[PDB]
Amino acid sequence: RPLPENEFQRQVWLLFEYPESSGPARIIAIVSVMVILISIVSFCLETLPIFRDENSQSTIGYQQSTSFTDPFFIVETLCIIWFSFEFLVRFFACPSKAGFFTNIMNIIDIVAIIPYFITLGTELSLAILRVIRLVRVFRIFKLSRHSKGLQILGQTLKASMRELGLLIFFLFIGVILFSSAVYFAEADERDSQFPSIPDAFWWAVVSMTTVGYGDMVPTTIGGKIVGSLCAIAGVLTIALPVPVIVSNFNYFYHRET
Amino acid sequence: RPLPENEFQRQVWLLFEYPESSGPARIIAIVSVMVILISIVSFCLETLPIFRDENSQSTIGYQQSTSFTDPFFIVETLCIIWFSFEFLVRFFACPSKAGFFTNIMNIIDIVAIIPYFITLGTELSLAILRVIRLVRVFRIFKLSRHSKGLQILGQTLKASMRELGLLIFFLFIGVILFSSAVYFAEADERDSQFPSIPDAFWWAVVSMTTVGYGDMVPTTIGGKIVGSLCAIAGVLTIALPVPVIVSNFNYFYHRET
Amino acid sequence: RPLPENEFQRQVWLLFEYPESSGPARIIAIVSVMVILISIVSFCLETLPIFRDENSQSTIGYQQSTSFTDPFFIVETLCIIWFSFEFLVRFFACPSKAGFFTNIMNIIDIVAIIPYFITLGTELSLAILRVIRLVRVFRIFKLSRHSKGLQILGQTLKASMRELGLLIFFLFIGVILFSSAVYFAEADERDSQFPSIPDAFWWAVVSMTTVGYGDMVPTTIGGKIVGSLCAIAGVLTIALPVPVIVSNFNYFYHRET
Amino acid sequence: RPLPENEFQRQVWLLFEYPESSGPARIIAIVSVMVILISIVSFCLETLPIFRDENSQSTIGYQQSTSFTDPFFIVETLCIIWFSFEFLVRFFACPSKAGFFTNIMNIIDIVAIIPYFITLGTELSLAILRVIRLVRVFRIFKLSRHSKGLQILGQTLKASMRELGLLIFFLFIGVILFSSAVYFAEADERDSQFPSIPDAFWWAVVSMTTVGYGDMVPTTIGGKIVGSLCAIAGVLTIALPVPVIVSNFNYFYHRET
Repeated sequence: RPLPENEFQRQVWLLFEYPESSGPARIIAIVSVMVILISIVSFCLETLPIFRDENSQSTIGYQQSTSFTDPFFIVETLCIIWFSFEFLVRFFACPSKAGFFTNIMNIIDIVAIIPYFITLGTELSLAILRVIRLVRVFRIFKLSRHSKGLQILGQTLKASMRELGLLIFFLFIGVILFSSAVYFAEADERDSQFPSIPDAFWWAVVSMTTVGYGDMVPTTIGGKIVGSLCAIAGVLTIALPVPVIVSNFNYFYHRET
Repeated sequence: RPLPENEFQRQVWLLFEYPESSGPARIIAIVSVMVILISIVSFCLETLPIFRDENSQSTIGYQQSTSFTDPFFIVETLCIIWFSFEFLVRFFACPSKAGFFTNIMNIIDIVAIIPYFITLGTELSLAILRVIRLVRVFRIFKLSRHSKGLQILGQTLKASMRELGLLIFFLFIGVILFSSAVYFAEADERDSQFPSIPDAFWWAVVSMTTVGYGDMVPTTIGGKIVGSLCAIAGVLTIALPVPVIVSNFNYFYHRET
Repeated sequence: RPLPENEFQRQVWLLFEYPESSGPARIIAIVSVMVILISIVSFCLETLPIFRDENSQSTIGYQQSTSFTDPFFIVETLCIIWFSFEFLVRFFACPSKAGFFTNIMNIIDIVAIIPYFITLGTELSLAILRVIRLVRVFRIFKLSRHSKGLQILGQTLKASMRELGLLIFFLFIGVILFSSAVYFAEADERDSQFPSIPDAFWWAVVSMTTVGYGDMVPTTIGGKIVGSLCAIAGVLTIALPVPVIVSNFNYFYHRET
Repeated sequence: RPLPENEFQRQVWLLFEYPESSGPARIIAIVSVMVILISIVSFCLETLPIFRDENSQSTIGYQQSTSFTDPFFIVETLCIIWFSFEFLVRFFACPSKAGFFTNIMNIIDIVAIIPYFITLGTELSLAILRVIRLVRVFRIFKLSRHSKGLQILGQTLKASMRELGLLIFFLFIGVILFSSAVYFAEADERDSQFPSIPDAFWWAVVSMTTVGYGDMVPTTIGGKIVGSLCAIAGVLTIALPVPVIVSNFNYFYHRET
């Protein structure tokens, strides 16, 4: 039960525990939010056809160079430097080092920083590279550190795991059912847009969610009846656990007041 | 209502009354769930153009043979064998089989095994083959034996028969009304995409459910006004009994907790 | 209310007003419902290209002949005869002829029976004919006499006129606003799909109701931003009075039970 | 606050502020509403190719001529004259000019009239003219002075700024997430319809709102999985703060009685 005796990490953590307490903490929070937003904007803009063409050493999406002529690389490195500085500052100033991984927002940053170390280690299947370049985008969720609403969203999704699982399960059941029905209904037609049941999965999903795309549509009377049933059942299926998820969100949203 | 008096039938009833009794029961349940999922995956994959096209012969979709060279047929036979074994095991314990079929879950399995007897009978008057090949898909509903959420869905649909019937009735009324209106609105146009009122039923259902496909759309001012009314009335009609169905689902969902 | 006191009209009123009173009344009600359904089916099937082509073919809308070889004409005449018989039978039991225009259910029947007989009478200044040809479809609402659910729908719409009018007003405001915005956003484009604001009304309606057709879509950045705002505002606008209308429907639906 | 004490401005204020006070006030209110509707109709009709071509008449929005012989320009000037007369009449009824920071009606009016003053100044370099022609559309919101329902809408939007901001934030997060996912999923295809992430923003918005256009759709298995997730998450995200906004609307709707 003895005190830590460091007298500096605890002081910094107490100072940065209430960002509204002092001006410098609010300035730092604003700088962090602006840097996150700048990183998001740069990430989105890097994929434009004007810049992407004029950028393994090619499948990784970036080429390391000392000169760093690409402005997008410079901005990415600057944002990575700021993120690393913030992570180290919070890691060296947390009084509860053993329970440092209790905050989810820290796990998000550690997950975002793992791929760089993994790449460095493995440098000395193929879907891993695609999924890792995909997982790069999730520095968006680092906005949950400053946004209270996104924290309420996270708590709602954590407390509504069973209901969301039921939603996914009901959608899956209905999708297979109606895809099978519409594939067999329009099976004896050469103009049919449903070559197979897995292909009809896409139509079943875009009809059950009532999105409606028109890329694949029924053409037979039986196919159209199955499509009508698919739309009705999709409404009836989505509407069941959404109220429970909404009640959870309302609870975690009004819990503050 | 005399008791069996055998002194062992009560023991079997007690043993089969508590599925959670032992670990081997959990293992058997897991094996059954995996077998159902494997059967669903195999059934969905059987229809891919890679296997079906590159193997009467088209009306049935499968050829029964003693050799059983097709891997999909092998998996189908294995799953059918497991289902038959489970059904026989659960049926060999019922003294009064006459009232045994009060549960819908056993009717689902007897329906899933109907295709075997139908094929046997027809091996030794056209809709029967297509309907049997389609009813082959309802082995999904045998997942309701293991899933509590799908049981709550079944209870909700049982207790919401009147409200679902009202939904269907209101949808039918609005569909005919607006299909007639949009057919007569765009009747004096040779470029119209509504050849007849039954052909406009498809547009009415995909607009009233607010799915929206674009394959058939109005082109005249009157047709567009009718389409606007169709969308508004479809929202207003779907939204009426969905809250009652949702209340029923919430009741049967919080009853278990 | 009070009984007629005539001692003979009351018997016929109880016979033709309460189907549950006696078996013959139930049979008559079933016959009436089936006749309405047959009339609806015949009306829908008459417009099919197989039959409509092979029927003053525009001013009257039907060919009168003594032989009446057309099955659709025979069915229409039989249904009209039955409707006229029912209307006369029920009108012979109404003492208050002056207050006959008070019940909306009888006004619906008289309006649905006006077209054919009034056209025949005037056969032996132009919009009236179109109005009559449109109103011929409205015998569907004669099912509200036998269906309690459609009566609850009618009561809900009658008691929710203000909120439904607010819904229409909000949709009109949003439609004009977003159609103007999307027309001016993509005004300086030759490939633009919005020639004018009234032409963009259709897109605004199908986006606000979140139906989504794709026949007319934005192509500019400003047009796409306006479309995003249109979809969001459409959800936010439809969702406001629908709960009130649903509360009214639930009240009038649980009032009977 | 305190009355002007002039004994004349009060009479005009009561005439032009309380339509229910007297018959002439109701007549004036009806005339104003009809004038706003006529102006809206004329503004919408001005953009039709029938009139706009047969009148730059598009960049400035008006035809400058000494004769001013066009009757439609006369109608527009008459509507502007009536609006100016109403504005002057109500401006002559404000006693305390120093208390400008207390009434929100004066702030709204001054903010709305500043662009009119800029237009007057510039009457006697490209985006300004387009934005002024677009801001001309906001006479639609002048109907809020007479409509109570649109006042309730305004109060609901003013009291639900936090929930609407959360809705926009969640939509933005999901849009960027799923646009990135669908761009990277369908990146290794020559026929891909997602050249870049900002281009996939439109698809993410029209899928998450469940509108569904079909102009740009996924074609790969990964793209289709991402689209399914996009639709589900869009429903789950839109449905969260809409109940709070609806509760606010219901509160401000029933607060009147």
